[PDB]
Amino acid sequence: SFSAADVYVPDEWEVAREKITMSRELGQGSFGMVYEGVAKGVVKDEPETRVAIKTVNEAASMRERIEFLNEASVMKEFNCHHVVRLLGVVSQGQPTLVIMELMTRGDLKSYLRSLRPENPVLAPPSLSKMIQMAGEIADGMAYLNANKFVHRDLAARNCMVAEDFTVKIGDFGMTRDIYETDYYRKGGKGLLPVRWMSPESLKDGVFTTYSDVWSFGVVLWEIATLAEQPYQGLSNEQVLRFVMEGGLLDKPDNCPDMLFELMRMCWQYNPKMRPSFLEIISSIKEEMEPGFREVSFYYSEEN
Ligand SMILES: O=C1NC(=O)c2ccc(Br)cc2/C1=C/Nc1ccc(CN2CCCC2)cc1
Repeated sequence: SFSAADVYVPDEWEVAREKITMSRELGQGSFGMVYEGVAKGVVKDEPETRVAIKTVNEAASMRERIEFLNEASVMKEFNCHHVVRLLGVVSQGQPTLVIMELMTRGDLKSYLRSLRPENPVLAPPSLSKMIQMAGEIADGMAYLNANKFVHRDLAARNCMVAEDFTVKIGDFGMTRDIYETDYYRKGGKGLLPVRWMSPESLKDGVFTTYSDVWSFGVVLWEIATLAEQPYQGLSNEQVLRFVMEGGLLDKPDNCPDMLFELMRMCWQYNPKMRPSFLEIISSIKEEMEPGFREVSFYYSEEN
């Protein structure tokens, strides 16, 4: 029958329900369960594609379904190798489906934790692997900022790891369009976690590409800690005061000197003294693996 999915998503993003088969639960998303599946005929030149399936049930408020659909509309536009791709929507039935790119190794945070010595194919990353993760994440962020978007929520848990270990930005629920103004000021109650927020965001609810760079600094820290909680030993309220007044995370034990210096540049108190993601990628480009030049935003005509 007739519902929000008939109205809020263009019919040319539509994909037939019978081209979709669901296989198992992947995890809880922000609107419903996420599943793994196979899509017959949704990717270019590929007969079948393994996919992630997001659902919203018939028994979900119209309000949340509209939010689900709007959130999909935003992602529609993002086509970058380091951003998880939206492949289409199944609107003509129930439950409503959004078909995503499958990232077989899940979210970066719990992937990093799985690397801790406490699977023959899982070992703590070398400096070289960490640089790769860094450039790939920075690339996807360069891409966003270039299309005049602020993520507002960069963190390991919001990145995903592919089968070949490629890392991509994977959650966009909090992104804001900053064409024209170059900042987003939060009016009222916000739900972003304090331990990933810039000093200026904490103080005035201001968000820019600079505050995204701050968060990037924090995910570097997560990579170097195999995903420990930032500012452990402080409560959320103590993090707010610590970070707002210029406090910084300590260099992780055994952390490559290079990585920590990069964090320090990201954690400049004055947002304007931070590097851009383009500058970050530029400083480590010769350490990226060969395939980067053919797939990144960095070496694209867009850039
Ligand atoms: O692949 C995925 N793509 C998405 O767009 C997505 C969006 C929201 C949510 Br919640 C999940 C996904 C998604 C998830 N992939 C995903 C893949 C595997 C697993 C389970 N394994 C256990 C240890 C290694 C991994 C969990 C999540």
